[PDB]
Amino acid sequence: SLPHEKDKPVAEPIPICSFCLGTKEQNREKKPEELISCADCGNSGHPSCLKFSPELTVRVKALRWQCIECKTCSSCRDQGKNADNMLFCDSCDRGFHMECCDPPLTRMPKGMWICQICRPR
Amino acid sequence: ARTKQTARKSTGGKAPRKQLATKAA
Ligand SMILES: [Zn+2]
Ligand SMILES: [Zn+2]
Ligand SMILES: [Zn+2]
Ligand SMILES: [Zn+2]
Repeated sequence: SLPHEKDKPVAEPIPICSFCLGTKEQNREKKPEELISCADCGNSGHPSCLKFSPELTVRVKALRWQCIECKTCSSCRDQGKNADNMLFCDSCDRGFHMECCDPPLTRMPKGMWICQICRPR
Repeated sequence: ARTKQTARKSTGGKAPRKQLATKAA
């Protein structure tokens, strides 16, 4: 839904979970579960292996999602030095630097955090 | 809130890359 998300093509997905080595036919419970695939690198994971909530699972499938290592800030479009401190939205899993949010954040939020895209919807 | 760091820790880390490639083949 963001301009660069609609614009940028997506990598060929690798049909194996990077965490359990399972497939869409077998997760860690040996049950079927569709994979989520990174649009940048193509690596995949089961939502259960990613420890996603049901909301994250249903929302990221429709978005140009990036894995933990590919994730770039949705404002400044960079990974940055403090990439470890990039926040992940608890609704859409997009990443934001604290300084790149609106309003900018100086202290790490407690509890659930919803990004500026998801708060009005 | 979650960060790239907490997310990394939460998953427990990737399986070995070589083992992933053996399965893909
Ligand atoms: Zn898995
Ligand atoms: Zn990736
Ligand atoms: Zn940023
Ligand atoms: Zn969001």
